[PDB]
Amino acid sequence: GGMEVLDLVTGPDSVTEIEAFLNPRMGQPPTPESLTEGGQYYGWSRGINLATSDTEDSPGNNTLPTWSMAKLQLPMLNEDLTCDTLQMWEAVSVKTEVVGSGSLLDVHGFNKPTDTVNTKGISTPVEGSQYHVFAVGGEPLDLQGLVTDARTKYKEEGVVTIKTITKKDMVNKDQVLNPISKAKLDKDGMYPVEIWHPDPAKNENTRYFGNYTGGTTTPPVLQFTNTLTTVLLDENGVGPLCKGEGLYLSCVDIMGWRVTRNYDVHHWRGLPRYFKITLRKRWVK
Amino acid sequence: GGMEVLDLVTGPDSVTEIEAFLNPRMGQPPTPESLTEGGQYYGWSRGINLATSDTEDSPGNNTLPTWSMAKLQLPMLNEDLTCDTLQMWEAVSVKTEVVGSGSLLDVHGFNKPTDTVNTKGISTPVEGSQYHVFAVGGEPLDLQGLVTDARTKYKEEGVVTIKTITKKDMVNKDQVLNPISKAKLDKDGMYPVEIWHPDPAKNENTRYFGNYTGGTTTPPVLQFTNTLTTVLLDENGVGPLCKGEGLYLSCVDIMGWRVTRNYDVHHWRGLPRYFKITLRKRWVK
Amino acid sequence: GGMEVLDLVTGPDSVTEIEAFLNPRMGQPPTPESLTEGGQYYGWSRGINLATSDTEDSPGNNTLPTWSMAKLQLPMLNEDLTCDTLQMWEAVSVKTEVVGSGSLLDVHGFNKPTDTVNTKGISTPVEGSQYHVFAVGGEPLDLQGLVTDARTKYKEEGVVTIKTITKKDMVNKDQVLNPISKAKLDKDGMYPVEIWHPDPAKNENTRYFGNYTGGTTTPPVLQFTNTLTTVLLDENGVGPLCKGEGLYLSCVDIMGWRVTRNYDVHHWRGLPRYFKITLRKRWVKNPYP
Amino acid sequence: GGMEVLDLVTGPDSVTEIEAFLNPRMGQPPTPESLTEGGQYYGWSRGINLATSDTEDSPGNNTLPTWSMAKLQLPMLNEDLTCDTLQMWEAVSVKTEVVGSGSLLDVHGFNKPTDTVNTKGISTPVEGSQYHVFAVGGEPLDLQGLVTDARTKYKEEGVVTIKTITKKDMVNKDQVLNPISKAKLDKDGMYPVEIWHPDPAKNENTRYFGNYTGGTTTPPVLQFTNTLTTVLLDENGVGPLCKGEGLYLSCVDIMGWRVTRNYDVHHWRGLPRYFKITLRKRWVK
Amino acid sequence: GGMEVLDLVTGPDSVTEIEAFLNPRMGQPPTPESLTEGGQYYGWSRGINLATSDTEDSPGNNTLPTWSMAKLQLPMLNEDLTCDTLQMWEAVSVKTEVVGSGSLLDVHGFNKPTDTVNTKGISTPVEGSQYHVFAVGGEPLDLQGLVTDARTKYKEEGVVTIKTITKKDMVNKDQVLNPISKAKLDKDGMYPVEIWHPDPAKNENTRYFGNYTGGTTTPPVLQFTNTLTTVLLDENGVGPLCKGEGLYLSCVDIMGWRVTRNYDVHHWRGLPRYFKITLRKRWVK
Ligand SMILES: CC(=O)N[C@@H]1[C@@H](O[C@@H]2O[C@H](CO)[C@H](O)[C@H](O[C@]3(C(=O)O)C[C@H](O)[C@@H](NC(C)=O)[C@H]([C@H](O)[C@H](O)CO)O3)[C@H]2O)[C@H](O)[C@@H](CO[C@]2(C(=O)O)C[C@H](O)[C@@H](NC(C)=O)[C@H]([C@H](O)[C@H](O)CO)O2)O[C@H]1O
Ligand SMILES: CC(=O)N[C@@H]1[C@@H](O[C@@H]2O[C@H](CO)[C@H](O)[C@H](O[C@]3(C(=O)O)C[C@H](O)[C@@H](NC(C)=O)[C@H]([C@H](O)[C@H](O)CO)O3)[C@H]2O)[C@H](O)[C@@H](CO[C@]2(C(=O)O)C[C@H](O)[C@@H](NC(C)=O)[C@H]([C@H](O)[C@H](O)CO)O2)O[C@H]1O
Ligand SMILES: CC(=O)N[C@@H]1[C@@H](O[C@@H]2O[C@H](CO)[C@H](O)[C@H](O[C@]3(C(=O)O)C[C@H](O)[C@@H](NC(C)=O)[C@H]([C@H](O)[C@H](O)CO)O3)[C@H]2O)[C@H](O)[C@@H](CO[C@]2(C(=O)O)C[C@H](O)[C@@H](NC(C)=O)[C@H]([C@H](O)[C@H](O)CO)O2)O[C@H]1O
Ligand SMILES: CC(=O)N[C@@H]1[C@@H](O[C@@H]2O[C@H](CO)[C@H](O)[C@H](O[C@]3(C(=O)O)C[C@H](O)[C@@H](NC(C)=O)[C@H]([C@H](O)[C@H](O)CO)O3)[C@H]2O)[C@H](O)[C@@H](CO[C@]2(C(=O)O)C[C@H](O)[C@@H](NC(C)=O)[C@H]([C@H](O)[C@H](O)CO)O2)O[C@H]1O
Ligand SMILES: CC(=O)N[C@@H]1[C@@H](O[C@@H]2O[C@H](CO)[C@H](O)[C@H](O[C@]3(C(=O)O)C[C@H](O)[C@@H](NC(C)=O)[C@H]([C@H](O)[C@H](O)CO)O3)[C@H]2O)[C@H](O)[C@@H](CO[C@]2(C(=O)O)C[C@H](O)[C@@H](NC(C)=O)[C@H]([C@H](O)[C@H](O)CO)O2)O[C@H]1O
Repeated sequence: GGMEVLDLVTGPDSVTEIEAFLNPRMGQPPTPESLTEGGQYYGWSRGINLATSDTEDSPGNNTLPTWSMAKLQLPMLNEDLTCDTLQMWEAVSVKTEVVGSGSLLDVHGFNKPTDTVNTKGISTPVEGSQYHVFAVGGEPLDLQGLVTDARTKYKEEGVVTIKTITKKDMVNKDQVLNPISKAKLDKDGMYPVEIWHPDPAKNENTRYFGNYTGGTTTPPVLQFTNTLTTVLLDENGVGPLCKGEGLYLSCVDIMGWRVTRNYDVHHWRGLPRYFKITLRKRWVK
Repeated sequence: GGMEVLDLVTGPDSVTEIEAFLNPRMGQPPTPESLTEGGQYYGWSRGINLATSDTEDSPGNNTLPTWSMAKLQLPMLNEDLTCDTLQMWEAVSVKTEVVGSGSLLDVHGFNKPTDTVNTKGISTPVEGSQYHVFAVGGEPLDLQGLVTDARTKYKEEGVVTIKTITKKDMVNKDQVLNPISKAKLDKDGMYPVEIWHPDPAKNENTRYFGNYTGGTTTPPVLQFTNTLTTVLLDENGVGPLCKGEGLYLSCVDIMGWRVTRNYDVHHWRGLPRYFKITLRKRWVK
Repeated sequence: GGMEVLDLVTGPDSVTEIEAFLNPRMGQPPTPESLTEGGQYYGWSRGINLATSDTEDSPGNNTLPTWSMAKLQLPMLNEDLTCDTLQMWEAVSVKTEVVGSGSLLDVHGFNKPTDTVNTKGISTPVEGSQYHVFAVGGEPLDLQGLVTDARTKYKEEGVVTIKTITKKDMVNKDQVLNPISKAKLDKDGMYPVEIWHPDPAKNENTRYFGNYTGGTTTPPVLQFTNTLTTVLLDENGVGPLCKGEGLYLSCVDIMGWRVTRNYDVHHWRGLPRYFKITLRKRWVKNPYP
Repeated sequence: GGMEVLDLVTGPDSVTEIEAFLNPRMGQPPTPESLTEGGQYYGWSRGINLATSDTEDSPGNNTLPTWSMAKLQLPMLNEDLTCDTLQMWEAVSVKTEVVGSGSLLDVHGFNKPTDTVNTKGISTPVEGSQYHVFAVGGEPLDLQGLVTDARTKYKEEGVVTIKTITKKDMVNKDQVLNPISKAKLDKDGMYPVEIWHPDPAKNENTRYFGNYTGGTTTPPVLQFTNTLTTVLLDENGVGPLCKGEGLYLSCVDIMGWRVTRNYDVHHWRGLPRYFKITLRKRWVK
Repeated sequence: GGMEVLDLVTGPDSVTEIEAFLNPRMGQPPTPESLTEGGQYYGWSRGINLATSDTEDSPGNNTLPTWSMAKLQLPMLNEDLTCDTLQMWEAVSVKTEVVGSGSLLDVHGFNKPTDTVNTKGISTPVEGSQYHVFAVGGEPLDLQGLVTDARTKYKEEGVVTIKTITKKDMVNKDQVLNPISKAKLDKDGMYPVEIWHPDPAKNENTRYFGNYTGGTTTPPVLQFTNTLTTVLLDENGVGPLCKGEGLYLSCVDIMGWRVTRNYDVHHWRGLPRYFKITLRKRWVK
């Protein structure tokens, strides 16, 4: 009925918790699992390939980090759907954490060494551009497309890009804000983060939080604790409401790149994110 | 009547919301739209040209980032204007956000490579000087001119500079604070940000927020969330009042520069800003 | 099993304070103590050894920093565990501090010099990647394994790795989150920090706080004061409970590396951490099986 | 007579506002105004000159940034001065802002270029050591002298140094805290900031706020908004009192240095600071 | 007697304020005062001398920064010493400030120049590792020894080191936390800061605040204002109590190093710290 938020439902089972972890989608898929057939790159992207000229930029799909997303089912609520007043799940808060930064302390590998003159020192740790965004909502995250170069030739299959949505080539307006270029995060590991951003004009039922730090050798920084709670309630004390009984989790956590000893080839590094959402039942008209 | 702030108007349609996005004005105009005739630079400036001597500094108009601005209409109020007490629109708060920082993760292009020796590594991402300013008011943003060099030879057409206002050449005082060098942000993409700054001596009906980070290769930093509200009310609980039912939005969001493989040519990069303003009617004398 | 938390116990000895310091476990064990037989590296790791190829990475055990931990005995409370209502120790807060950052001001040693042309300047101070984590709980810290490379050939004896737990080689999923790879921090100086991380899915009775800063030459940063208290109480005002009356302290505090004059060999530097835990007795409905 | 603070005066004209802007004093005076005779350096210092030996360091006065200051008249108060209870002006708060950071976005000049191999790239922007201090009080800001080198041969004319005050050469104690080396900020553009610092042992009637960031190429950082109020009231709710009915404003705002294409000559850059002070009348014994 | 904290004493002279400044102890003593015989280094350390081998590290005493400290007398209290309830001085808060950062703006000296090829640019300002610690208490600051190298050969006279206390050579445990290595800061300019740290296991009657930033060329950062009060009261509202009517002040403020033109010789630079402590009388059992 009319989306008028009423009281908080009380009684047995009116509150619940949902846990989930989303693994990064940096480029290399989970399979093959073989550590000699490509599996060794899981959690990373494959070697970043550069444009050959100002008009020929064709990045490989497996070199492009994409959004991670999961749709989780919540326990049922309404029997009589035609009642004037119904119940709905409401996301109150979430404890989220990026796991694994300690693994970046491995500086004993075969990356580009710190002393390139003599090929000594330590294996250079992951550094560079970082990007962390997470969202919790009752609908898929609304995306707004914006790219560095509208001339970039993305593969037509394997990834969802602006052309996939509009059925036409990107225009110059796509390098700034073009209202026509919109989509929804409805698939895991398919929407490149260099193209799709959270849409501030929509997302009425989703709360998203993002931050970016660029550069080429910028030190990665991360905090992690099980004592930090992120409030999802808006200024009116109402959190995201699940209209379809399915909760949406979205995220991307890029730590930077590792660099090889062969022509400075860069590989993106991503880390998994944990979510623990507290939900409660809400009376809605 | 007299400028005395009274009570908040109550009743149907006493509160409203206005949304809008302002695209950056880095130098290259929206047209030509062709990706081979200049449109590929939309969202960026054209290649920055340098002075030829200590007395010959003539920057091209399309290399100078300018302020973005928009004037939005508000629904009408006053039936009888000659009344002792009238209603005025008052800006309470704004949810603003710079969209597209994820696009800076595109490091597969044709920019100056990180490994110049072998022309390998990755396409160097946008880095350098950053500038973010946004304002909301009931009048155009009041500007105060101040430049690096009063001898700079800006074009007389295509841009609004100190000379445009005073009808005379800049004087040495224009390198510090000269009360004579003032203007108002009344046109989009015309007032250069290296010349025009928010005037703290005026702007009684505007709230502006700005920050600057300089340097040549400083890592760009940006946060974005749909949960942050910017309060526009002053110390007395009063926000900007629309004296003429036209809301003014002003902004500039420079992320740094990208560098080409041809003589380190720099191109400024800017991103669009979204605004969602909450307004309420106010009884005024 | 019905962990129902009730009132705070009042009266004589209802509140207590535990103190302890945990020394870093960077690689070189406390012994031999001799300053010419290896003891001179205590507080540091031994020289970090690098992989010989993309498929041959065998780090030495003494080059891998591991978690520090201690289990402290609390005064006994319940002689009989069959009582409907019992008392349990609850951790309220902790004053913790990493000690010794001032020692990093020693730049008169024999590390790689800042003027390499003349072998002059100062002895380069410790810089680079930093990692600081501490935890207090009523059970061992729950760990989730995740590594940079599942092909890394860790020694089988001397350290507890994913293989030690699963009895099988690591799989590609171990480079991301693989639920199967879990363990508990039950031994000091045995679990490598580049492998084991606090498990957010568990640790229901432990509070952990960690931060990481990477890079190769990043300046080390640290604050220390005896005026800062870390609250251990959760959103409901209930801190970690000790069901077995053994309190667990865990930590790792890496300041970065020092670099020698011989082929830029790096040595991890760690510093000791102090803990002062405030505890109180809590009445609880019998949670014992 | 006695400084016993009583009630706040109420009634017509019991509160007032004072606005003022202080231009920077980096070295080059406001005149000559000619852009070919030296006026082109206004807002900057002249080229920094280095010591010729460990015992011969004599900086030119026009290369040393000095404190900016102004004394402003407040409206009159007492008719009868021989009364037991009088009224004094009290500074409650101040809105202050450093104007012009946007001008630092001019990277198209003739400074040392970022690409020295080809003399290309961009004109290196201002970078380095930054110093920001402002004060508001009822008496001149009390100064404590402390220098890098007690052997520095500061000019005897045109500047106020420690020797000017003591009538004797500096001693080694002047490199640390020497209680004898004190002065008052009673003149604009005369007291070098590398010599004179706010005295924490005095200034009972002044509030000062300062910060320093060193380095040679450190990125300049600055925030500016018309929504930030600095409270001037002390722990007992009392702000600075004007006993002589003359308000003192002091400041210095160094953004760093620009470097020329000739032997890396450095020129300090300063920016003007705006002040809007709110004052109220106070009953005093 | 019984260390029970009761009410605050009221009446005439029940509250007092103590002021003092502590000069830095970087290595060079205050004497000789001569600016040619060594006094020119006052406020700095003498040139840092390096180890000659992995087993021969003998730093000169004048190259080691030590703790600054002062014991201040407070006004008398108790007449009848054998009373059940006595009065003790309690430190409530302290306004502390590091003075002189502006002196670091002197870049016109004879330090290693920024353009070493041509011996041009500016005299490199102080940079590098920074250490700031201050304490206020009713007893000497309790110290815990911890060094980088237990093999370091510190001079036996002129400095108080671990061996001074234990009468035996340092052991490997001294590189971590060895409970045996403890001392008290009872002398000014004698305890090296690279050896002695605040002891968290003691100092029940002292409040200490410290921070450290390492690196070789890290920009020095510092804030200073007379508006910041540091609370010395613990969680129970009780501040440090002066048991033997002697207040202790301790500190160290290292800003970094300046580098000479001769073999990159480094000299530590320290700055003085000001203290203004507010104390009140307390009734104690
Ligand atoms: C397996 C293989 O060789 N595939 C070819 C593609 O190359 C691979 O592309 C990947 C990204 O898509 C990675 O860059 C691969 O690099 C790594 C990797 O696997 O991650 C980097 C690792 O560090 C390295 N590991 C080690 C230990 O060294 C591995 C390792 O060497 C190999 O896995 C085993 O040998 O390699 C990289 O090998 C190649 O991209 C594609 C397609 O090539 C095209 C394209 O479509 O992009 C063909 C087009 O016709 C051409 N277009 C034009 C106009 O010329 C483009 C163009 O050159 C390119 O866009 C420029 O960048 O190339 O072919 C596969 O066969
Ligand atoms: C097309 C062309 O060459 N036009 C001339 C102008 O040059 C262009 O100026 C732009 C800014 O106004 C950009 O700098 C252009 O550079 C880019 C660009 O288009 O953005 C940089 C891109 O990275 C590059 N792209 C690629 C893929 O390489 C493109 C690309 O090369 C071209 O678009 C393809 O053709 O180029 C740049 O080309 C030039 O500025 C003007 C005016 O020149 C004058 C002036 O009036 O300023 C003439 C004066 O007589 C002279 N005065 C004196 C005293 O010497 C000044 C002086 O040299 C200058 O002020 C110093 O900077 O130059 O002429 C157009 O014809
Ligand atoms: C005592 C000795 O030489 N042991 C050999 C190992 O060397 C030692 O390894 C340590 C790490 O485990 C440190 O790197 C040692 O370096 C230091 C140190 O003691 O910490 C660095 C100090 O800075 C230095 N001090 C000074 C003042 O200079 C000291 C000092 O030189 C010595 O303490 C006294 O001389 O040295 C370092 O000495 C060495 O790592 C192993 C290697 O053996 C193997 C292996 O890893 O098992 C054998 C394998 O068969 C081989 N595998 C393959 C496929 O080749 C691997 C492979 O090379 C390796 O994985 C590559 O990294 O090496 O041998 C010990 O005998
Ligand atoms: C006109 C002239 O050359 N005068 C000499 C002085 O030089 C000027 O000093 C200024 C600072 O006081 C600036 O550094 C001037 O540099 C600039 C400038 O004007 O700002 C830098 C600009 O970037 C540059 N502009 C351009 C576009 O290039 C301009 C420009 O070149 C000129 O303005 C054009 O004319 O120049 C700089 O020219 C110089 O300072 C004095 C030094 O004299 C003494 C002194 O300190 O009084 C004499 C003493 O006896 C001597 N002591 C000893 C023991 O030798 C000291 C000592 O050498 C000095 O302290 C070492 O640093 O110098 O001489 C004038 O002739
Ligand atoms: C005057 C002189 O040469 N004295 C010798 C001592 O050298 C002095 O040591 C100081 C630190 O204790 C500084 O490093 C001195 O450097 C400066 C300074 O005075 O601060 C640096 C200044 O920048 C510079 N000023 C200028 C304008 O250039 C001044 C200036 O040059 C002079 O002041 C003017 O003459 O110099 C530095 O001069 C030296 O420390 C002592 C003792 O030497 C010993 C020791 O440590 O006891 C002797 C031992 O026998 C030896 N041990 C071994 C095993 O050989 C050690 C060993 O070499 C050392 O441990 C390695 O670091 O040295 O001798 C004086 O003669």
